[PDB]
Amino acid sequence: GPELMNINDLKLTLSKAGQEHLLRFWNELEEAQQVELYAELQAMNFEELNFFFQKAIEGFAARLRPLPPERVGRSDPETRRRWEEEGFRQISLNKVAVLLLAGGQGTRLGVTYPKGMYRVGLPSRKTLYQLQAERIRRVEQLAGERHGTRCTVPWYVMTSEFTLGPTAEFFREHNFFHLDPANVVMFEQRLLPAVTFDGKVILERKDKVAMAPDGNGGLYCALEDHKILEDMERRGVEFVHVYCVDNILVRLADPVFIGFCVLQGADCGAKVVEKAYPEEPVGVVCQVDGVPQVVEYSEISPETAQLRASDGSLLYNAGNICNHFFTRGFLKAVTREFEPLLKPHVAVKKVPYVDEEGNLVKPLKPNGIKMEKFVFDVFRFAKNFAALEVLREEEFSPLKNAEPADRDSPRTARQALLTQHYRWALRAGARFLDAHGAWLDPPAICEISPLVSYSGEGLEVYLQGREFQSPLILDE
Repeated sequence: GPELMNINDLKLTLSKAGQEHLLRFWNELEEAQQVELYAELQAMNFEELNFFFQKAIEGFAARLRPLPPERVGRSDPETRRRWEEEGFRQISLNKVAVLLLAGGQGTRLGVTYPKGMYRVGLPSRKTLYQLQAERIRRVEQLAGERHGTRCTVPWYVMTSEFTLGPTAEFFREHNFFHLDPANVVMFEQRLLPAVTFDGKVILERKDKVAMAPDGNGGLYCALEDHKILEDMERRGVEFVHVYCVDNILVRLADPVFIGFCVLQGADCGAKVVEKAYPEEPVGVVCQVDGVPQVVEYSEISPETAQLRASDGSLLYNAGNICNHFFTRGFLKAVTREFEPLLKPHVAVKKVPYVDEEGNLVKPLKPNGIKMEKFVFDVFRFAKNFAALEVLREEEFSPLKNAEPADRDSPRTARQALLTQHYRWALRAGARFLDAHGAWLDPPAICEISPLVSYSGEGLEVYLQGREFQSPLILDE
């Protein structure tokens, strides 16, 4: 079909919304460039936009106490046994799903293809998407044989426009990492325009609104916009482990995490790790106004993160690692009764823009903002919030920067995982060898397919009592 467009109605609307400015390149551009921008403007809603913006502006603190012992858990193979067990019992029954947050958090990755496809340089030459899928295959097998019939954890993948196409094509040509594509469900959140300090949407060039996804907290309208909580209701999925696409060490569908959050009776739970240093970029979990939720370190006043506890630990040592537990009942609650209440958070950015004659200049002081909704906002509404302190070195190593120079980089994503599996091999009966025998970047390269092991387990059969010369690669 052709290409119909009422531009009188457009200017009208835009004059009302006060955004006439978005049309000043219009008679400086060609018909294809012109059809694009229309559909895009037409897409938006400027009264709800001017609304979230207001909501944003209106979003500007001694009521904080740390988290107690009460809502915080932390190796006693008498209860870890339970959690690992009771968790596992849920997987086997199919009341566990995952949910991948692969939408476009941060930019400083190879600005082309989605984060989850990034090749950290593993000996397996594997991308993060892979490691995630194989982890789910491994968490399945472990619960199926521990219980005696096959099972599944479906894989809701939340994407945006910026990532959907590529990732779906990566899954495609990769034969869905051997996962029955019935149980991997890509979907899509909305995008929000960047706006100036005045409220005016920005053109990132002659024909394009400066778009970017609306926060991973935009999960909730995605589930609302895609009947997802029904699809979970229609499989029996009662618990969903939400997680961020960038963690190379994620315990996808962590039985200890589920089992824990259940014995706790909590409707909604989260993983945390000791904040490394006071300025570390991790939101902290603690009660403001007596109610436990998360504040991102950037909203945390600086000189408070240095307060220490009576033993000398950080008073606000509990950084959230974007790894949460949600009962499908709590999801319904917030989609059908709380998303209105989620603040869109202002992030003051340098939005490359297109001037008044068109230079496409970028920065010269931050010039606009990106409103986002954060997934952990929904904690404020929790009815019984749980939280698990988890070992950083075992399950939190984010890929944020593209530069191996920097921390949180392929180099550190790499080394973290390679180091981890090295320790599994140690604890599992295996000693390593130099170029001249002996024993003791880690001393020895070793990577272990999640297929073969998920937390370090089931390795004795392969490794115990045997010596190996670097590297040792384990897959089937």
